Amino acid sequence: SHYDILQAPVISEKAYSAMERGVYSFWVSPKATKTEIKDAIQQAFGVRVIGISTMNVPGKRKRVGRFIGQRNDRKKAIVRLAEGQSIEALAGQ
Amino acid sequence: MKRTYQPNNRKRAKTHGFRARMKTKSGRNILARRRAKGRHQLTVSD
RNA sequence: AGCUGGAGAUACGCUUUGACUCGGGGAUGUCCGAAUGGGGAAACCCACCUCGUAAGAGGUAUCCGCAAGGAUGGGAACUCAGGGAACUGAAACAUCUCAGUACCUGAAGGAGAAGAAAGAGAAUUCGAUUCCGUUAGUAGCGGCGAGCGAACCCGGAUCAGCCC
RNA sequence: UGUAGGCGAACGAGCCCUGAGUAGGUCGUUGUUCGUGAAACGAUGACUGAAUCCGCGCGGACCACCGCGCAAGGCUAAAUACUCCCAGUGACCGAUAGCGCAUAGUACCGUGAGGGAAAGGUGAAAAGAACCCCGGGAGGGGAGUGAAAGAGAACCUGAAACC
RNA sequence: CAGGUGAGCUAAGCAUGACCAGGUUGAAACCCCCGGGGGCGGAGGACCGAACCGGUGCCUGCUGAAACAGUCUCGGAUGAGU
RNA sequence: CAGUCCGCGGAGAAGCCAUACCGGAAGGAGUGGUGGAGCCGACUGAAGUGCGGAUGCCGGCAUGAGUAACGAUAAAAGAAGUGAGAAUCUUCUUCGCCGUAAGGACAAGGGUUCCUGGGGAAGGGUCGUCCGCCCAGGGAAAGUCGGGACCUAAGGUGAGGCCGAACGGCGCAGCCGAUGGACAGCAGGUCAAGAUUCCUGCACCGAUCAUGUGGAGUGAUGGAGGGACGCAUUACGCUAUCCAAUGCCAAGCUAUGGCUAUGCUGGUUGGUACGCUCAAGGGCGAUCGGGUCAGAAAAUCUACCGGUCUGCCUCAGACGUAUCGGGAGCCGAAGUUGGAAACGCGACGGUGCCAAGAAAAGCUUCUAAACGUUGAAACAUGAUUGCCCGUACCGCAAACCGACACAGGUGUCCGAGUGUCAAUGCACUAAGGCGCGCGAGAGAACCCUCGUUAAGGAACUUUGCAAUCUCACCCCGUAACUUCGGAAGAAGGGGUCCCCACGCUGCGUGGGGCGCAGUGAAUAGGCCCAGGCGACUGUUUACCAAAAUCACAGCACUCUGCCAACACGAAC
Ligand SMILES: [Mg+2]
Ligand SMILES: [Mg+2]
Ligand SMILES: [Mg+2]
Ligand SMILES: [Mg+2]
Ligand SMILES: [Mg+2]
Ligand SMILES: [Mg+2]
Ligand SMILES: [Mg+2]
Ligand SMILES: [Mg+2]
Ligand SMILES: [Mg+2]
Ligand SMILES: [Mg+2]
Ligand SMILES: [Mg+2]
Ligand SMILES: [Mg+2]
Ligand SMILES: [Mg+2]
Ligand SMILES: [Mg+2]
Ligand SMILES: [Mg+2]
Ligand SMILES: [Mg+2]
Ligand SMILES: [Mg+2]
Ligand SMILES: [Mg+2]
Ligand SMILES: [Mg+2]
Ligand SMILES: [Mg+2]
Ligand SMILES: [Mg+2]
Ligand SMILES: [Mg+2]
Ligand SMILES: [Mg+2]
Ligand SMILES: [Mg+2]
Ligand SMILES: [Mg+2]
Ligand SMILES: [Mg+2]
Ligand SMILES: [Mg+2]
Ligand SMILES: [Mg+2]
Ligand SMILES: [Mg+2]
Ligand SMILES: [Mg+2]
Ligand SMILES: [Mg+2]
Ligand SMILES: [Mg+2]
Ligand SMILES: [Mg+2]
Ligand SMILES: [Mg+2]
Ligand SMILES: [Mg+2]
Ligand SMILES: [Mg+2]
Ligand SMILES: [Mg+2]
Ligand SMILES: [Mg+2]
Ligand SMILES: [Mg+2]
Ligand SMILES: [Mg+2]
Ligand SMILES: [Mg+2]
Ligand SMILES: [Mg+2]
Ligand SMILES: [Mg+2]
Ligand SMILES: [Mg+2]
Ligand SMILES: [Mg+2]
Ligand SMILES: [Mg+2]
Ligand SMILES: [Mg+2]
Ligand SMILES: [Mg+2]
Ligand SMILES: [Mg+2]
Ligand SMILES: [Mg+2]
Ligand SMILES: [Mg+2]
Ligand SMILES: [Mg+2]
Ligand SMILES: [Mg+2]
Ligand SMILES: [Mg+2]
Ligand SMILES: [Mg+2]
Ligand SMILES: [Mg+2]
Ligand SMILES: [Mg+2]
Ligand SMILES: [Mg+2]
Ligand SMILES: [Mg+2]
Ligand SMILES: [Mg+2]
Ligand SMILES: [Mg+2]
Ligand SMILES: [Mg+2]
Ligand SMILES: [Mg+2]
Ligand SMILES: [Mg+2]
Ligand SMILES: [Mg+2]
Ligand SMILES: [Mg+2]
Ligand SMILES: [Mg+2]
Ligand SMILES: [Mg+2]
Ligand SMILES: [Mg+2]
Ligand SMILES: [Mg+2]
Ligand SMILES: [Mg+2]
Ligand SMILES: [Mg+2]
Ligand SMILES: [Mg+2]
Ligand SMILES: [Mg+2]
Ligand SMILES: [Mg+2]
Ligand SMILES: [Mg+2]
Ligand SMILES: [Mg+2]
Ligand SMILES: [Mg+2]
Ligand SMILES: [Mg+2]
Ligand SMILES: [Mg+2]
Ligand SMILES: [Mg+2]
Ligand SMILES: [Mg+2]
Ligand SMILES: [Mg+2]
Ligand SMILES: [Mg+2]
Ligand SMILES: [Mg+2]
Ligand SMILES: [Mg+2]
Ligand SMILES: [Mg+2]
Ligand SMILES: [Mg+2]
Ligand SMILES: [Mg+2]
Ligand SMILES: [Mg+2]
Ligand SMILES: [Mg+2]
Ligand SMILES: [Mg+2]
Ligand SMILES: [Mg+2]
Ligand SMILES: [Mg+2]
Repeated sequence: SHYDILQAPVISEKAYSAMERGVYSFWVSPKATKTEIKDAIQQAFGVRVIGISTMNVPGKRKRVGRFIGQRNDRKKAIVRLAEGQSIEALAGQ
Repeated sequence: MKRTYQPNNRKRAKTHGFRARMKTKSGRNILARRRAKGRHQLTVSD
């Protein structure tokens, strides 16, 4: 319904440093629109979204064994919440 | 010293593109001729 | 009784209340494509109408028809049909041939075509259509040149004639 | 493992009437062997335009006789053609052969339609070389494994040019 | 000979946008003194010269730096322009 | 290869390799050595069956040969680091080179080339510890920028419709289609890597709703206005932006022979809000009424027609207060005066010209129908909503088009200073960027790009081809001829620098000075006489010919009466 939409939280030092600021970022399905992902976050974790941005990301084109191939195209999506932030306490721990 | 190939994406697909070939019986012949030869590409669409 | 695709690699595990794998159906089946809600540079943009809680589902092209319900597109070669070459041979080259070949285009199926005598034919015989052998390079056609070339009889494969 | 033989399924595929704007004709043309030839017949573009059962078409100009046949409405399996695909088979090929491909319509060439490759081999089984030595390596020498390391992954043989 | 593929190079057209440093010359028209002088004005397929457009002459290059160029020199440079 | 015999073979087959043996030859045996799994001999049958040649084909390897070169003559040098290894990688200090570029920003177009950590096979014309290469992992954020959910040009479509052996060719409306019209934010900060996107400050836009004012008229796929457009010149104000100083501010020194700062270096405002502040420039007349014959009809809106009396609106930009930033620097100073000045802004300005210079929606105004006229239009505040695609990096080039880390090309925008009449020119240089990915010697012939040259001066040679010579600005002076415009920069001569006094608004006037020399270096016409051809500007054979070719205004013949002659076309 909408749990399927959220492909994975973004890892990496920048997403963590933002996660310290109360904004959260994850990869979502490339077909996903801004409204449905805002609603999917508001369903999946119960916080209100207050800001959004998204960015399609073609995969790095990589090669193994003289077989050259495109990798799956992601869609990163970053969102800021109102003062009831903190998401579920799944931070860096 | 200008060369033959000035790339242009809208020109490359307006000519040569699958929707362009499909407009004409010659282009549908190009399409089936390629499907039969079994090319991976078939058009500049890919 | 093993399985966990090639794939050869680890970990996670499924299985003797039957796995895997093999045959048979079902059910899902994103977007493009005849593409058909509308647009378009295929696989991407933008809508409307009913379900109406929402997520989600269904419909929205044209042609024939009241209405069921058909049709569009694809298919290696094969079939029929609408058009229809030129090299070439003729030791040149116009008629001729190359040839209704190649090619284009349309219709369709596992085939198609054709077919149930206002016929062949010269015995007052034959009795649908198709195909093979043969008659036979006979007849014949041809700047009577290069060359082009039957049909009947006869022998087989298969043989049903039914309807307005 | 099969082969001969035998069994084998809930669901599974598979035998007074009888056709007219037509028959016929003239003009342009054409098919069968038919190139205007004495050129019949079918076939249609243009203009025309009959007959009914004591009637109509044909028998290769045409006539009489003598024979064959009823047009202008339709449907109709099978024998026939091909082989994308499946099995079987081969005085067929066996890595420059054989399909282009031991796989790939890929790589590569082209704006495009389109063109278009080389191909392979450890060993029985990976037991696929622990460990030591020189070297960053790469490569190599020992040791082992193995029948063979005169097989070691640039892994069957290893001809000739050439060094 | 057939059926296709090509105006993404180049040959033109059309629609629509854009570009052309600077300096020289001083046409009409308009206004005074007698067509001539003065002012004024700012015209041109006008002049010189950068971009840019173009290739005039030698040389170099000639298994190139380059399958047509390079240095230098030269043509135009508000027009029939790029 | 096949059929049938005879057999052989891990105590080892074929194949490969030597070999003095054997038959008349094609050939065939013996033995030895690899090899490690199939194979010889006889008889017969069938063939893709015998290679030195085809500038034959696929393949490998030679010769030229350690030869030519290493891809612009914008040079490089020392220290120090890393490291298995360094002329080349890192850093430091000098050096040199571009600087209307060889800096910066975009569009294409490419697609991870971006950043971090690692690597060293191959790609890098040498090296390589490095890279735009290999590996892995990150980075790419929009209600306001570009596009889309808007519009239209050419063009392409196209129900109906017109045609045509077929496929199809046209074709009104409508639709697609930016290169154009339309439209809401700027200032600042920063990951290793994004930025009008994120964060910070404070704006705007539309939409929905609520509270209230208002408390009723809204007012269409239809009408109307408008949007709506050429070129050259040119007046006025202004900004961007740059120059000066004994203006302010900031920091420290200095020394060489001097200056003790009046010396040196650097900085010297961006946005927003509010003003009885200063302001060029720019726009605009205004209602009442009549007529149906005008806009389909409507209309209170337009058009036509008549009557009726400088002023408004506006801010480009400047100045003040505040504030929020930035700000040289060791957290935060100062922010002045004079000048210069855009193609930018005011504006859709003026004037002249002839070649007479898009469409359409948004937008303003009207009614038709319909909905109401005690829950209107509108306005104010609060809240709520803000979708899709693009954005990394290269982007006059080592990341695009040229088979290459290629001397080639590639559209648009910005492009500082000194000097020089001017300038985007020339020379030096800021910022910024780079030394072009083989080096080091040596100083033969010869070759390429160059500098000077006795005496002579075109003798050279097809020809003065090439290389000189001429060179910018100012003053004086300039012919035959003429279409009276020109030839004309004709020709020819003169000046050019530094200082001082004086006059005028940097010039002129005098004087003095220095050198060989005064556009002192760079850019920067040789000229004349006389022909032929073509009037002229122009155009051409991509890549051996640019001309006397081609076109040109002007002229002439001739045709064509409007579904015009004429052309494309299966086609009434
Ligand atoms: Mg946001
Ligand atoms: Mg590799
Ligand atoms: Mg080229
Ligand atoms: Mg695509
Ligand atoms: Mg396995
Ligand atoms: Mg569609
Ligand atoms: Mg469609
Ligand atoms: Mg002949
Ligand atoms: Mg002939
Ligand atoms: Mg054929
Ligand atoms: Mg066909
Ligand atoms: Mg069909
Ligand atoms: Mg006839
Ligand atoms: Mg004849
Ligand atoms: Mg082969
Ligand atoms: Mg071989
Ligand atoms: Mg092939
Ligand atoms: Mg590829
Ligand atoms: Mg090795
Ligand atoms: Mg060995
Ligand atoms: Mg060996
Ligand atoms: Mg090995
Ligand atoms: Mg073996
Ligand atoms: Mg070997
Ligand atoms: Mg001129
Ligand atoms: Mg002149
Ligand atoms: Mg030219
Ligand atoms: Mg000249
Ligand atoms: Mg042996
Ligand atoms: Mg021998
Ligand atoms: Mg063996
Ligand atoms: Mg054999
Ligand atoms: Mg042969
Ligand atoms: Mg021979
Ligand atoms: Mg040979
Ligand atoms: Mg060879
Ligand atoms: Mg030598
Ligand atoms: Mg050399
Ligand atoms: Mg060279
Ligand atoms: Mg150095
Ligand atoms: Mg030192
Ligand atoms: Mg060390
Ligand atoms: Mg090394
Ligand atoms: Mg140091
Ligand atoms: Mg640049
Ligand atoms: Mg792009
Ligand atoms: Mg980098
Ligand atoms: Mg790095
Ligand atoms: Mg290396
Ligand atoms: Mg190397
Ligand atoms: Mg370097
Ligand atoms: Mg976005
Ligand atoms: Mg914002
Ligand atoms: Mg827009
Ligand atoms: Mg059309
Ligand atoms: Mg458009
Ligand atoms: Mg635009
Ligand atoms: Mg805007
Ligand atoms: Mg930081
Ligand atoms: Mg940046
Ligand atoms: Mg202009
Ligand atoms: Mg001073
Ligand atoms: Mg009103
Ligand atoms: Mg400009
Ligand atoms: Mg419209
Ligand atoms: Mg950027
Ligand atoms: Mg990108
Ligand atoms: Mg090339
Ligand atoms: Mg280059
Ligand atoms: Mg400038
Ligand atoms: Mg300058
Ligand atoms: Mg200057
Ligand atoms: Mg310059
Ligand atoms: Mg650069
Ligand atoms: Mg360098
Ligand atoms: Mg020289
Ligand atoms: Mg001399
Ligand atoms: Mg002399
Ligand atoms: Mg002489
Ligand atoms: Mg001479
Ligand atoms: Mg000559
Ligand atoms: Mg000369
Ligand atoms: Mg005279
Ligand atoms: Mg005169
Ligand atoms: Mg002069
Ligand atoms: Mg002197
Ligand atoms: Mg003097
Ligand atoms: Mg000088
Ligand atoms: Mg000089
Ligand atoms: Mg001329
Ligand atoms: Mg001229
Ligand atoms: Mg030429
Ligand atoms: Mg030339
Ligand atoms: Mg007509």
